[PDB]
Amino acid sequence: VVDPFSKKDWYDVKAPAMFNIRNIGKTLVTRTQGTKIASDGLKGRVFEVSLADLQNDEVAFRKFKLITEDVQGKNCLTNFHGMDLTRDKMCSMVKKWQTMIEAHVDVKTTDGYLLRLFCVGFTKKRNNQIRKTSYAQHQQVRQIRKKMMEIMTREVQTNDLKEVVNKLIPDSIGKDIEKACQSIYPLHDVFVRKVKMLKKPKFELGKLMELHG
Amino acid sequence: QPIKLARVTKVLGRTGSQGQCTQVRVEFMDDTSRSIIRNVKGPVREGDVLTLLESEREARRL
Amino acid sequence: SLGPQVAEGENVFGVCHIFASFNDTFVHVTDLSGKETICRVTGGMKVKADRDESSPYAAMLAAQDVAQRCKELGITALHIKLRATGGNRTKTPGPGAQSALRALARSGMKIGRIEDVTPIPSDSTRRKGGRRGRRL
Amino acid sequence: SVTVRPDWVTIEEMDFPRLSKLTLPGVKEGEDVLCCGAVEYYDKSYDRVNVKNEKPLQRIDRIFHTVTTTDDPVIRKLSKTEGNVYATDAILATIMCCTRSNYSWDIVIEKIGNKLFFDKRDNTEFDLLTVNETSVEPPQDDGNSLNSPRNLALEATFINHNFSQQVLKSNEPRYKFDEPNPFIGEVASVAYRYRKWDLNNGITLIARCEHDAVMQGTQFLTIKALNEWDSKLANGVEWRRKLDTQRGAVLANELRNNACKLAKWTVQALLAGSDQLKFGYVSRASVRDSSKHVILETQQYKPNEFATQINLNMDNAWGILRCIIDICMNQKDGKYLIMKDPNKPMIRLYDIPDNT
Amino acid sequence: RDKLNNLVLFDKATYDKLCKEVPNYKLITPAVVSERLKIRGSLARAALQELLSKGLIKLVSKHRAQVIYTRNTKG
Amino acid sequence: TPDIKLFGKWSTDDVQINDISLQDYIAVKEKYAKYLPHSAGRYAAKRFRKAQCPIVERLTNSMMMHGRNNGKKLMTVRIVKHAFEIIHLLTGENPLQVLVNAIINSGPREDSTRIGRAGTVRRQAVDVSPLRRVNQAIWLLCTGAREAAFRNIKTIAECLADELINAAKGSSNSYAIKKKDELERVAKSNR
RNA sequence: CCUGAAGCAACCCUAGGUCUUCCCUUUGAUGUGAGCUAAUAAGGAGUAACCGAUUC
Repeated sequence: VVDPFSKKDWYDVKAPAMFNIRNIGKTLVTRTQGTKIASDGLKGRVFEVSLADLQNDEVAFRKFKLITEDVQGKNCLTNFHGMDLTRDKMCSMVKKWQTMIEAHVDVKTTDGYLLRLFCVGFTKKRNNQIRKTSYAQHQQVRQIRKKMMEIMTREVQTNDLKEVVNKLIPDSIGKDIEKACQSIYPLHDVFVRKVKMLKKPKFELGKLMELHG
Repeated sequence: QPIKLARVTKVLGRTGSQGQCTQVRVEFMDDTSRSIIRNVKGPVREGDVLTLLESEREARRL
Repeated sequence: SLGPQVAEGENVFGVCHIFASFNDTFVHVTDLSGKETICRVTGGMKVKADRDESSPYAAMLAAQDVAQRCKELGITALHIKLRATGGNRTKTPGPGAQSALRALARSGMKIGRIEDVTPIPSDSTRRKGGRRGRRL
Repeated sequence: SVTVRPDWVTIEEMDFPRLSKLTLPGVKEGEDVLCCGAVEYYDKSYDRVNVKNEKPLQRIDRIFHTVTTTDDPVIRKLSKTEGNVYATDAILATIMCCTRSNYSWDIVIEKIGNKLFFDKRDNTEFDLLTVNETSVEPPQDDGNSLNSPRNLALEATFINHNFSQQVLKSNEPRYKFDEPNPFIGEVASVAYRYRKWDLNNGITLIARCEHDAVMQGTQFLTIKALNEWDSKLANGVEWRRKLDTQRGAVLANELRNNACKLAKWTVQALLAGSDQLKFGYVSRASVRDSSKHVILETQQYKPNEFATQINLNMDNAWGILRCIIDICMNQKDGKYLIMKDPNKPMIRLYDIPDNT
Repeated sequence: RDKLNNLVLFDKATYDKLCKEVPNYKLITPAVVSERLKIRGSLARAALQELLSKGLIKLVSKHRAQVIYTRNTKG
Repeated sequence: TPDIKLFGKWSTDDVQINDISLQDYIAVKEKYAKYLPHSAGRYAAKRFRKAQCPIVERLTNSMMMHGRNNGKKLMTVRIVKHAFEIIHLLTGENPLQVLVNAIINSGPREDSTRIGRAGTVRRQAVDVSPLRRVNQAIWLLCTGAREAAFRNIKTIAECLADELINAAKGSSNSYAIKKKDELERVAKSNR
């Protein structure tokens, strides 16, 4: 006999400065009744927002994961967690009569963040090609995959997390790999399928509030 | 919703369980270009008028 | 009961997890986080017979109660996360998926962005039923 | 319609989907401020004219005044008295049922102070009647052909100006309102009456509304003439075949082919407040004879019934009009041009110097 | 359930209604007058034949199946 | 009268079918202008020959039903004549115009039916043809006047006048409009 | 043969009230009550009940 939504404060969510539309939406919490605190229970919530909604209007097939690493006051401050292509996109790309080449590198930014990036690329059929197949030999596949790893590491390793997200907002890494592997075997549908977050540095606030303007 | 006139342009085929509904290609008197497919009871002729309660819904062609 | 968003234009988004098995339907609205639940009306809470828990009808009732319940708290629009059973089992959503998604659009909500979130395994554990399948 | 010069600045662009979604409720009644001209009595005995018992379509010499907002002396008087949006029926009929537009058309907006003179270009093809505009294929013929869009439109305009007068008992005592026609035995049967519309968003609208004739039963008539030239190529059914079993079919088929013309004519009558709009079914002698015509039949429709029948929405008509009067009562003075994209479905708005 | 008991002969006030009312109706038929005065079709016919011969209602058509009168014109 | 053919004593001209859709399948004007409802027929010869029968004859045909009254067109013609007299008294319009309006107002727009993905079954909504509209319009207001007159003082001619007046109005009091709105409602309930 | 009846905004004529309001009385409208009808309304509900795989 207790209306359970009487004790619920709404909180506005904020995305970092790297995206056009700042505020993502609203978040529910329980009023600080007893020892457990609203903001502390609210800290560490993962928001999966499509880049179309995160920007004004663009590709809707790339999604960004954002963690409310701190709350300032009636305002959740999210920070880049991870990235994932949508099921519809990945399922649509993977089709028969070609070679699918998959790479993954475990690379660290200049600041603490250590990512795991997964790249994918499919062998392109030539404009005058009459052969049905368009397969790549095993040595051509692993020369492509070696080059995938070599770019994916170089692009992240040398600069910080604000700039790696600025690269993932387009697909500058996928376009760079695609143009690089034109000599070995022409690929076409090349993306960075997924970005994972393995390690974060011990939390700072001054470093967060540079990312939040 | 406003009631709108669809004009039969070409009778296609007969449908239903007991062959009871005539499935007909209609050309809208309102919009110049929009042509949809509708299941119709009773006997219908090439080049006459229907009063559709909705001018958006479409019947499954066979 | 007060989402302090603007009365004119501002849409408050939830996200509705429509888990549609072949013998049950779930309609479950949460935060964009996905942590805090708002509604969960199953196919089986509405109808009282075991054979029609996985009905288009039961899913239509469930989505209607969810739509009405979330309109009061002030969730205007919804993102959609459809799924079948997945794992070793079927990956075609249940027959309640269509009727539920339709029902909370007939009931005056707004539809954001839709996607399949079925647990598709890399390669899985051994499926239930013998080497010779389910013989009937 | 016009060749667009490099000095002409595009300011606003509106496409047909965006214009189709518009609405305005609350539009008030039209108030007859002035009623001018003299209108004849109609012979209801031209309706014993069917597929078997037709009539000769004769040339009648009666003078038609194609005077715009610019050259209207009553509007020129009323300008200073009250009103800030002045128009003719043909002009606002174009803007209202703009959604169906196929060919290139144009309207000169003249914002002199806090006014909108929705004017038309004299000595431009605005008072032509288009033919088979909205067919599966418009006539793809050349200017030297007789079945060309120009030549079909020429004769279509002629037979309409003929029919309006021919059907009429045009030498039996006329119905006079208050004034003689403000433009001048020699004259044609037409009455111009001016109406105020108070328009919600803070606009007063003074449009010139034209009745064609009077009929007894009294009753006001807007009268037009439907053309059938060469059906078999024209992408329509024959009229002379029977027309009696298929009247509803012959109507609805010629409607789709002339979607914008019949939409302009019907909203023309709704504007004027005519309780009945009549028609005239005119065809050739032989399918390639431009000179001869014979009147097959006529059918009468109450424009309120006809507009909900064919297709229109008063909310759309007034919703598109409030949008355009709001746009050009928002932006600056001088000569403008509402021109529709010749090949694509979108109306454009250019700002031009004081000359053209 | 319910039953209908019409009059075989006029009550004073029912005849007062008939003498005042039925020449005001646009349609005068024995069936209409039978329902409108709670009177048998025999009484209705006999009463309307009085009203006509008296010279008060304008008859339009007679037939064994259907006899129709109207209220007489004004001017 | 070599010019105008008054139906008994009712004018042919100055009756307009407003609805464009039902205009071809309603015969009242200019060539179907005949003195009597009665005629030879041959309207059951080919498919859409029926559309050319004067609507007054179509009403005269549909009226004579329920076994005991199969083929009594003379009795039915006198009923339609008496009904047209009574319509003119209570209304004051052209009785042919009131009939035409009642035909338009009574005809449904949508009806429910059984369709396919054959295996199981499904009851979806479909359109009615402009002939089916006028066919069912006549039948509805005929059976409405019929069943109203059964075990009643109100004579068949009066019951027909009641139905045609109230249906031409669009009352929901005539059996015609009542049943029309029931079918269009069910048609909506499963569309 | 008699049935209603007391002031008329102010001057002149006129008829001893040659006079038109209390209200008797009838027609046209609006609102409530009652009947028939809406209607088998709708909703309850394509829910409950009953039947369904299987054995030839």
